[PDB]
Amino acid sequence: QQPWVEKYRPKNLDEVTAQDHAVTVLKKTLKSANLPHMLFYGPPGTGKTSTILALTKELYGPDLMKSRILELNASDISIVREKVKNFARLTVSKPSKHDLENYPCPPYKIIILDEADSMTADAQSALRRTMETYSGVTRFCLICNYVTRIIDPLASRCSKFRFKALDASNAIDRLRFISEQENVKCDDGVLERILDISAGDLRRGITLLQSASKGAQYLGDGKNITSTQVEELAGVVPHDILIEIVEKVKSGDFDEIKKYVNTFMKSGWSAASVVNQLHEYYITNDNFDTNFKNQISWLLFTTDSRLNNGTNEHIQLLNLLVKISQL
Amino acid sequence: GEQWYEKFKPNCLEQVAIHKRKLKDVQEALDAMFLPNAKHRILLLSGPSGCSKSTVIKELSKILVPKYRQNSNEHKVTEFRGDCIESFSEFLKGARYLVMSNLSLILIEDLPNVFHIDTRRRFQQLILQWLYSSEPLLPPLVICITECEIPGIDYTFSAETIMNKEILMHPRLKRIKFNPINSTLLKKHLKFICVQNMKMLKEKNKWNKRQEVIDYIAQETGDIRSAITTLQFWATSSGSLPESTISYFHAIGKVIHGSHSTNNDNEMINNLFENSNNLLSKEDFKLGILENYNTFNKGEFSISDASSIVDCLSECDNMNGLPESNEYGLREVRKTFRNISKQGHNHGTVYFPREWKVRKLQNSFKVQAEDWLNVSLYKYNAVHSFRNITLEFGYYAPLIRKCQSYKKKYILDKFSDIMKVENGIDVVDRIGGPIEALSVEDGLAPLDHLEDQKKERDRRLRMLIDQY
Amino acid sequence: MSLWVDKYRPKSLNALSHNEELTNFLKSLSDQPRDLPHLLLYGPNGTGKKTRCMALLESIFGPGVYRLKIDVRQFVTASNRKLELNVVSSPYHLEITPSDMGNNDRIVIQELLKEVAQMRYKCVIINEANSLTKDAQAALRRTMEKYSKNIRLIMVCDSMSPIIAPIKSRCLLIRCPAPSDSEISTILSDVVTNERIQLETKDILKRIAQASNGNLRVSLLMLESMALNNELALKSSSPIIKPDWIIVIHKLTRKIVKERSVNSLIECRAVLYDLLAHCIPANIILKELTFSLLDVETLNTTNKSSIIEYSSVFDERLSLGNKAIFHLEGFIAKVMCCLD
Amino acid sequence: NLPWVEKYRPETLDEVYGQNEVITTVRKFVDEGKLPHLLFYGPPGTGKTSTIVALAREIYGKNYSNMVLELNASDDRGIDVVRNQIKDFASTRQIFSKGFKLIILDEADAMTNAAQNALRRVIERYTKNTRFCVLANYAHKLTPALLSRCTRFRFQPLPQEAIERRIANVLVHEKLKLSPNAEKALIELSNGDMRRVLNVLQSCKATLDNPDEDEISDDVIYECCGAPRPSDLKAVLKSILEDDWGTAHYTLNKVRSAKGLALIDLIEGIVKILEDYELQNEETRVHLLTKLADIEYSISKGGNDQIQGSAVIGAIKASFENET
Amino acid sequence: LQLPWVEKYRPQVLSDIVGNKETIDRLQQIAKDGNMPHMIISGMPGIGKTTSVHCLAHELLGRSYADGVLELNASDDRGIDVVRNQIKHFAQKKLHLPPGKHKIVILDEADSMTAGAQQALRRTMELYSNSTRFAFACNQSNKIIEPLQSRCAILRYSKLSDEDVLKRLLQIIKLEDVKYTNDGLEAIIFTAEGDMRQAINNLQSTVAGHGLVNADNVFKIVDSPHPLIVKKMLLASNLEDSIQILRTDLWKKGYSSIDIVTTSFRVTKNLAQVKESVRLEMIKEIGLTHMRILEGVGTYLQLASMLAKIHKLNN
Ligand SMILES: Nc1ncnc2c1ncn2[C@@H]1O[C@H](COP(=O)(O)OP(=O)(O)OP(=O)(O)O)[C@@H](O)[C@H]1O
Ligand SMILES: Nc1ncnc2c1ncn2[C@@H]1O[C@H](COP(=O)(O)OP(=O)(O)O)[C@@H](O)[C@H]1O
Ligand SMILES: Nc1ncnc2c1ncn2[C@@H]1O[C@H](COP(=O)(O)OP(=O)(O)O)[C@@H](O)[C@H]1O
Ligand SMILES: Nc1ncnc2c1ncn2[C@@H]1O[C@H](COP(=O)(O)OP(=O)(O)O)[C@@H](O)[C@H]1O
Ligand SMILES: Nc1ncnc2c1ncn2[C@@H]1O[C@H](COP(=O)(O)OP(=O)(O)O)[C@@H](O)[C@H]1O
Ligand SMILES: [Mg+2]
Repeated sequence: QQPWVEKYRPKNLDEVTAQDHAVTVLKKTLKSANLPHMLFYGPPGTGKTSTILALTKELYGPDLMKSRILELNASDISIVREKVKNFARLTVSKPSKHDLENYPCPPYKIIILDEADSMTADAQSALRRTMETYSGVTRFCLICNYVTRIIDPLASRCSKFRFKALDASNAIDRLRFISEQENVKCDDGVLERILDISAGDLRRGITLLQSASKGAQYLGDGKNITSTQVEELAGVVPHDILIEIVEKVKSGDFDEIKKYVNTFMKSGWSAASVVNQLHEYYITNDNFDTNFKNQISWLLFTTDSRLNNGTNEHIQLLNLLVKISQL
Repeated sequence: GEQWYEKFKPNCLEQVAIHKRKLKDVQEALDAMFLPNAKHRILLLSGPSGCSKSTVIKELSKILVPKYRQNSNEHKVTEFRGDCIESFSEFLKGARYLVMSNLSLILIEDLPNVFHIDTRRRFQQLILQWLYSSEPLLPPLVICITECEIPGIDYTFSAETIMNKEILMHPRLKRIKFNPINSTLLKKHLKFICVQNMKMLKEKNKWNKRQEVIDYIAQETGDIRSAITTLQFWATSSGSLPESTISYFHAIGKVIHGSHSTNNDNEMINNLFENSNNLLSKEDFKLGILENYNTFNKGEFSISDASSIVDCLSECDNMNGLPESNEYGLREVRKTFRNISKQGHNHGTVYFPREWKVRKLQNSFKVQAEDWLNVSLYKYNAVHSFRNITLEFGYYAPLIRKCQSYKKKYILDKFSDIMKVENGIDVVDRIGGPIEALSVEDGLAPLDHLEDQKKERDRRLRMLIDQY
Repeated sequence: MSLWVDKYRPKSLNALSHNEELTNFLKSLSDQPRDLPHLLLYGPNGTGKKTRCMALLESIFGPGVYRLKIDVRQFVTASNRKLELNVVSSPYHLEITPSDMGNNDRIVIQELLKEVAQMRYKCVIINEANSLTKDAQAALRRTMEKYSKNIRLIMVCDSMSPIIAPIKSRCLLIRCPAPSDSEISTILSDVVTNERIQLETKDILKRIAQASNGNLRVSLLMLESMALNNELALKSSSPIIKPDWIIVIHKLTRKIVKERSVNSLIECRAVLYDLLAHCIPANIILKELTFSLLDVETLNTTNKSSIIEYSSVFDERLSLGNKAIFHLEGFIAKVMCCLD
Repeated sequence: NLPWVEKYRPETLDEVYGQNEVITTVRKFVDEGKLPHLLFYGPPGTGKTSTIVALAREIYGKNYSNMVLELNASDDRGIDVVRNQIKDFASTRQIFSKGFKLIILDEADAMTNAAQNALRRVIERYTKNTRFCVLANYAHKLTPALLSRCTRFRFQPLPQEAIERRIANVLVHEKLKLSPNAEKALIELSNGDMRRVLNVLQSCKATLDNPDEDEISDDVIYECCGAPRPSDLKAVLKSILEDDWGTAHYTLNKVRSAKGLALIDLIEGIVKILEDYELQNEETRVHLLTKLADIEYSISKGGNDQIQGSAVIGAIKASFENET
Repeated sequence: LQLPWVEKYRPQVLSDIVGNKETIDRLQQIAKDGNMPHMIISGMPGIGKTTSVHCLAHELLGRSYADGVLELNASDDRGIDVVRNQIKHFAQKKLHLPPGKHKIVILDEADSMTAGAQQALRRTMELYSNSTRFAFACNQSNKIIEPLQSRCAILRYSKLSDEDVLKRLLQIIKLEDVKYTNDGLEAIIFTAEGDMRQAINNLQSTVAGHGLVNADNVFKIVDSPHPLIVKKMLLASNLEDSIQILRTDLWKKGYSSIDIVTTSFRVTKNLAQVKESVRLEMIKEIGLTHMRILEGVGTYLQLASMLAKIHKLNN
């Protein structure tokens, strides 16, 4: 059919919730009839892409927009530079009578570079040069998460828009509305569990909800979503297994920890998820003193760094558990 | 000042440096070409330098052109130059008239500026038009191409890149590939040039030691012109003219055993690095150290020093070939071995790394695994991954097949499936051989059975296809 | 005839016997072929992920995917070099293992996927997806974004961590836990009944399953080897045939524990070259050596902790290294020093 | 209108300040009028382009348009296009035929070696007709041949007083108000580069609602430059040093999420702030530097962000434990 | 306006040439033999390759040097056809010479050009082979196609080393009447890195811009990181002083991290008081920092960590 992320995207600017300041500034700029280079930044899944798409749809119109809007991920510099140059150099098509009747179609095109913060300094300098070359007819909208990763020369050329993190109420209401519209039956705590797993990212939450709905449809039972299915889809280890791991670590016996790790590795659960869950459990616990947390932070950091390099999960997990047991 | 090869260029067809097979094939093809209703208009020779491509053509033409010339000399080969200062088209049009009584072989060794795409397109179009010409009477066209590359047209200038597919697979174009001159013919020609220069050789007293150098020349390259030039240079030069293993031995000994002329480690390290950078740049040096450090004091030192040396070598390997990595590794090795040196040096035999043998064994194992996979697919409809073959099916399946074959032989429906094993097309020996140990490569062995193994695998694949 | 490992391999979703929930999920998924998503099965090696993929493909496209053919499709690398990678193909699907290439796996994936798309849909099975390079994963992301309609991906992996986040988001994650000892014993008993192998006691199957360590493939291989070696009559005292390289690693562990000397180090290094010459991955050798050392009953807690530290450090070194011999020798030397 | 970089570009050599040595060295060329090949190198935003343009204007006069061709080595078009343009400009007969022709090439250091040999060849071909002033940042990355074919001129960093007076000049010609803290922050961020100073000032003026009656603040400058605010970094450091784990973790996450501050930037800012701290034990600095460098290296390759932040907090706390 | 110093007084005979003594002896024996085959010269430029060829021409021809030598860049006009035309015009010119001696043509920079035109040059040499002998200059011997190296003889050169660089600098200063000091010559040699052309250019620039040739004066013109500053930073007893030096004299001056680490490694390679263990530990730390920088993290914190590790090592 279609992913629910794009299907339920906000249509107009007024449909964006909990973004009063940025939305108001964007409406003021739209009324001014002068669109400068835009740099949207904020935590993921807050509507930056939705806000920019709504702004374009209110500028060119539903039909004309497809001709004046380009989207690129800015990942992996020659290729993206060539595509941007080709899109910008192309002559703007002629607006139709209906487009001009109700939309004040500006005489320029918009290119949206998502994940702009992932670019390197040289790539950002090349992008700045391209912007300067084609500033007259092209307006850029760089979507990112951290504004500090953009080089100062490039950042100074764009008006900045900060997006605040969505509150739990707005996200839960949005998920509930989507579920009712799509006829999704979920047990109490399922939506909150999805939000917790997604860490407030509505994109990931909606994707997980769609996956859980598909799984329930496949199941053929009452189709009442349960937190266990959500965790299984998200790859989150069950909390009970984490509790047993913590108890074994507290025991301190090397042989028992080794046997438990050997048994666990047969389950197929990822070691990275276990490391993240252990970090969350230990860092946010009031039963451990300052020195214990000082040591556990470094131990977890070292284990995560070793895992990220493509190392054997079994050995790294066993070493981490042995180290924690010895603290 | 005059050059030897120009002085002693071949005069007949018997002194041409080329194998008899290629000479006969070229002669037969050229003779059949001269026939009125010929099948090929362009003869394309393509091969490496110094293969007597144009020389053989000229020698054959000297005798062949008069045979087919019609009633109405020295115009046997109207060669075209690529630096004449559209010329190729004019040359082709002019040669078109060179028929009947104006017969003259055409030779295109020198090629025009074909670097730009437009020039290559023009050349290809002209060749296609010549091949498509309906003129029953046309002059011979011969194109000689020398293959060279520097690892597109820029990368290589072989035949494949010079003309398009339509000309490469043209039904009416004969392509011949030459081979470098063999050692025997080159030696014979060099000794003939000697026999000619006996006078000056005796005057210089180099006749007694010529055989000591000629072989080397014959073993250097198969280029007749280059070999003759080298022989002339050696005969003219009054000095002595012409390693890596000796340098490797000295470097390894200095790194491990240490130098005696200089007592300063830093000075020795800096001088060795400055004098020999290419030798230490290669990764193998590190491996050599790992293979030679144990030789110090015939292995009579504490395990702590060996552990430190190996840890440093691993750290240097992780540095990914940086200039500081080799410096650090060598300085650790020298410092560690200097702290436990008793009085002097025990220069034990230097062993080269075993990595190359391991790589060859791995290649053989991969070939055997591919053969086993093909056999399994074509005899049991089973597909297995390479990792599974290396870990699981490398040992279990050969043992099972060997046991089944032994039972089948002993017997000749409890064992009905057992006797179904076909000895010819079933692997019964563990892939890669027994896992016992690998010995040190004391011998030089700077470096094939892989080609034979691949041929055997192809034969088995064909047999399975016939069965399937 | 065909090996018992392949002879009794399930050929349908109804022939499965372990992980009934996963079987029901696969049956439900096959009931609607049109909306089949991109699947990522992750789990331990030898559990039966490939068998489940084959069963699902048979249920969707019918009993025709089991007829496989091998084709050698050659391509050109970036440096104008001729590369060859074999492809296993069926009339309705194809199987590829880009890990066999290495760093230059993106080109092969791109070319194969584009060619398949150009020609309802076809199923591409990416074997060993966890070992794919990051750029290869990005190319896969591009193909999923573009050619989702015509190409459906079913990727089987030993570990799920290496997979990049976007691929996880765009794909349906399915965990494949290893079979329990009881289920392995039941399968081996069924094979015994179908093969007429006399058993003095039923504990032989349990011991074989325990030795296999959850690997059904290896368990079946041991069962067949022991049955053939014991005149098709197993006994409680019949030895368990383990992989030869495993026994070599055990001998190496015993030698390291007993003799801690430079000459012993050289002999162990030679054994390491011999093991590597048989294409055994360095990481697997390190893991097996470390776990064999940890199983020694004469070592105290401090020695075990030091051994596991050194194993982790040298595994990280292997991941970022080029030559495996250096790191393996360093780990062995460190273990010898700590023990001595 | 025109960007402030070129709007306030010096018109004469007498308007170039902070480079008195090179200015007096080149004041002879305008008098004599014979211009050889030149190579201006130095840190960016020091007046190399301004100096060469002023000298060309003073020498040629009204013929600047037809006797001065300005090109950038990092143009969007291929470097072959730049070579073709140079060839066309040099070969074409001089319309006025008075003196040599000047080609001001900028960002020459960014070229590859082969491009530099090509530029040297082009310089050799048209020595009698074309004069080249190669503008770069550092001379050491240029090939020795090109360096030999050109006369070197080094531009020293602009004095801080010169930047102060130029900023005052811009703020008086342009009806703009800048607070002392904002100007100090702008100078610190620029690091002596006048291009960035002018660009940031123009952007800040643009962002102002009413530029006639509004004053720029340090917060505005930081927002325009997109750099970490010192106040946020100091607050995070204080929370890490004088609060429990829960409070420090919450503060770090809140600041990073609500200010768009990357972990690497936060680490660099904290290191810069701590370099001014007066520590008792010298091992604390070593531990801080090593652990933070390791964390930054790990972050560069990706991983878990929460674990990295907790590692930063724990490293700082453990290192500062040595103080007592 | 004024011509470069290096070109003003280029060596005229092989005796003045220094470095690669075996190759010089081979050139001398070839010259006295009177028969000169084809050459393929390889090596990093600036070590008297072309100058050695012209000196060999001097020793061989003598009075007919200007009438029997042609130096061609092979890419000045961006065309091989014009190069072939020039070669034809030169070789085809009829000039009577004594028996044995042959005209010399130098084709500089043959490594930045494609294989097909290498074959074209081989054909040109083959056609004009009894009158002209070619000396192909290149930076890599393997890059040249196999037929070319088979036809010609390879001459491998290397760097001139600090001793000979200093020697030539002493003669240049003696003839130039330049006031110099030992530290200035040491700085010039350090910046040259074995390149004679770079050393002469640096000396000329220092003499022009400034007066007495001192290390400070030399590096006022070179612009590279000052070795004495890097040495003081590395050997500073207190960590805070080293950090301050790195921040002020190096980081705020715009010097890149890669240049700083390269200079630190070069300085560490040559030290006196540092023990061998300390020297090699410092080399290891510098190498790790270089590896980290090359992978993308070219930040100041890496340099600070390197300095901290070095200071810890000195304790
Ligand atoms: N015995 C010989 N056999 C062949 N060529 C010889 C012999 N003696 C001297 N030569 C000379 O060596 C050269 C080799 O012949 P030819 O040039 O035709 O071959 P080639 O490999 O096609 O050449 P190229 O590389 O120039 O295209 C010619 O100059 C030939 O005159
Ligand atoms: N402010 C908002 N109001 C309504 N929906 C939102 C908002 N922010 C995010 N969403 C929802 O999240 C989904 C994905 O948003 P996403 O594109 O990830 O935003 P961003 O690119 O800013 O992270 C959308 O389908 C949208 O419905
Ligand atoms: N449910 C099952 N019942 C019986 N045998 C099975 C089952 N699952 C797997 N096997 C056996 O395991 C062997 C290998 O399984 P495989 O598909 O390689 O697992 P993986 O994909 O995890 O490597 C097969 O030969 C098959 O006979
Ligand atoms: N020496 C100087 N004197 C006065 N202003 C300068 C000087 N150098 C730079 N500037 C100012 O910096 C701005 C840009 O200078 P720029 O052309 O980038 O110099 P460079 O090319 O040396 O970087 C100009 O508008 C100018 O006002
Ligand atoms: N040993 C030397 N003695 C004196 N001058 C040298 C020496 N080596 C190089 N040079 C100088 O370098 C310049 C060119 O030398 P060379 O390296 O042969 O050519 P290229 O620099 O084009 O490779 C000459 O002008 C010469 O003065
Ligand atoms: Mg020939």
